[PDB]
Amino acid sequence: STAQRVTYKYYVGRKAMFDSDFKQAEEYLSFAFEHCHRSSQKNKRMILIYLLPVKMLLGHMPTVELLKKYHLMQFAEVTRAVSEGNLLLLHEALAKHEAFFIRCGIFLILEKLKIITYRNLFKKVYLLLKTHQLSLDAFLVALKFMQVEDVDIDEVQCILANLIYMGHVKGYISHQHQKLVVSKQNPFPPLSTVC
Amino acid sequence: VWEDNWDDDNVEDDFSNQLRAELEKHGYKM
Repeated sequence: STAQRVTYKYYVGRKAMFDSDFKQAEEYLSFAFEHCHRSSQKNKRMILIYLLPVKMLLGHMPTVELLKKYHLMQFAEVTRAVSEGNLLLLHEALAKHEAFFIRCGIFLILEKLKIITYRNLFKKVYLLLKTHQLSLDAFLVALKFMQVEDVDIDEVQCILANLIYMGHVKGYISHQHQKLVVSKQNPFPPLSTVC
Repeated sequence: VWEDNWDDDNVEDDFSNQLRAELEKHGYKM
């Protein structure tokens, strides 16, 4: 059946998502979404609930129209926050709908949005200062502005080290000058290429 | 349905402006 291939893809898509294979989760869940019978909106919506965070982790943000169309406006402020690098808004938006997200089974996956939100925040700092040697204290200012409690220079280094290790940021920390030295060629790769 | 253009190199939005003010407030300008 087409209904059974759709159900199969739905579940292996969820498996992949929970194993942090987001490219594969995207393949399976996209397929399920697209081949789901146009008539069953309830089915399409359930799939979208999983496909959404997976898309977002790969740098594809949903339109507010999509979210309206399937009554998933719970994702709207989260999407806006992630897109901006607005950690403070992300935290609030996640809390506001904590129960829904948990009942959807995607709460922990949504937590992974903090990683790319950090990435987006730091990219904005780079775009605003327009230099390839960025003082670590500038990132600290951004994180204080986002009200990360107790944050200090050591924490900025730890966050940057994780982003560099994962491939989100192309550069290295020079401790003599407390600078982040980033590549002159596009130091913030598209999120779909970091996977 | 899906947007990628959010991740261009444009900083004309409200949040960007607020962060720009905060940075300048601490001594950081381009």
